[PDB]
Amino acid sequence: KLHKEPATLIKAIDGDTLKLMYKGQPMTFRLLLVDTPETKHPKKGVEKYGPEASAFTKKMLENAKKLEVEFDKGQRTDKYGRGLAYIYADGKMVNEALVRQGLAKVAYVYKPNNTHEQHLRKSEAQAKKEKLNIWS
Repeated sequence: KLHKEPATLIKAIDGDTLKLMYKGQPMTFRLLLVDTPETKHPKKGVEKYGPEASAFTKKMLENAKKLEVEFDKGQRTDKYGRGLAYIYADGKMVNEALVRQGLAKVAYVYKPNNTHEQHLRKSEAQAKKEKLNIWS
């Protein structure tokens, strides 16, 4: 069973990557299972809805009473040293909220880090039925 642990916002970097204070140390975190559009593409630059996803994550985190991190069952860090987790803002999962608003796609899934995959796919299917942002 996954467990939530408290964390403190240091800095939101973009739609799906953030800097948090976690167990006394600053760490970069990457949101599990979702891809938001990039604002820092060396390539494209700012992709479409990149700034939008970015403002959403930022506001949601910055306005929360409480932030919590939830590690999945698999690897907790990627090859870049980023924590891989589900982030909660006052009990609401940031990763689902982004997908529900059409501001992110569900990622390519890598077991066994896939516990909330179906939940997220359900939210993505609704944002697509409602044609929000990305799906519009």
